[PDB]
Amino acid sequence: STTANKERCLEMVAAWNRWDVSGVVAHWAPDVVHYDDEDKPVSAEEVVRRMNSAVEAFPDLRLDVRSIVGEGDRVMLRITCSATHQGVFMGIAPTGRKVRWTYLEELRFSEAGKVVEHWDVFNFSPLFRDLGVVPDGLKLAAALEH
Amino acid sequence: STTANKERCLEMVAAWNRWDVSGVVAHWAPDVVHYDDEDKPVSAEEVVRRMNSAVEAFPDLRLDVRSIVGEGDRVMLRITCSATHQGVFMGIAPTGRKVRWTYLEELRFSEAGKVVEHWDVFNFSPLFRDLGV
Repeated sequence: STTANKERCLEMVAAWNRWDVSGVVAHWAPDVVHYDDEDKPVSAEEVVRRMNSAVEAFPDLRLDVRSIVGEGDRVMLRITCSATHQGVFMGIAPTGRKVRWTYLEELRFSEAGKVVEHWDVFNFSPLFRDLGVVPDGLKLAAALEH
Repeated sequence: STTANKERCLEMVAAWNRWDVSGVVAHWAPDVVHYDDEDKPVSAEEVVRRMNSAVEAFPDLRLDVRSIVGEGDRVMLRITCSATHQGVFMGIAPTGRKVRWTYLEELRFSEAGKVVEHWDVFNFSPLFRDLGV
């Protein structure tokens, strides 16, 4: 149901919060499709690579569910992210800075309750309010997205 | 009444697409609260100022609802905006380029179908990086 679907989404966020990427991936159908913010398919390979890099880059990554609504087979979330940049992120040498952004997710679920479709949207206001529009903000924003 | 809230959200997007900011505001309750990223209230006037600038700077602005979900008194929508950058926007001189950005609106409605709370309210507003300057 919708209720189970929402709880599944909280479980994936719980897995992110322990820095456990395969705990997240365990919720995907094996034929899951991942999309851009603009509905273009992104390879599973690249999605996982980005997730791994985030875990290595951000030892204290925290995902704060700010809102969550479900209907039928779909769920959407608004999540505030924060972290200290202490490991390499997508080739970017660690800066030591406190970084924040807003991360927006739409998931569609199969009757069996596995993710069949996933869309990522980012809002980077919090990143540039802080880091104040520096080269660092630009490079990090560009590496967090497809 | 989930159905009706969703329908109200579609009238608001149609109003944006008519470039009619007061058509959107008309859906607000007298005592609407607008929140920014940090849950800090913003004034109706600051919001309207910004919608007015967007409509002025991106005169061919078009919003496309990619999906919409309703639960209880809440609605979220995933919207893709496209426009050409024609006017100065928040001090950014125009490029004439086709520009594109996506955001998720998040609203709560009163029982009579009026917006009473709107979160991350400046999310419709493109950043300089979405404009490539």
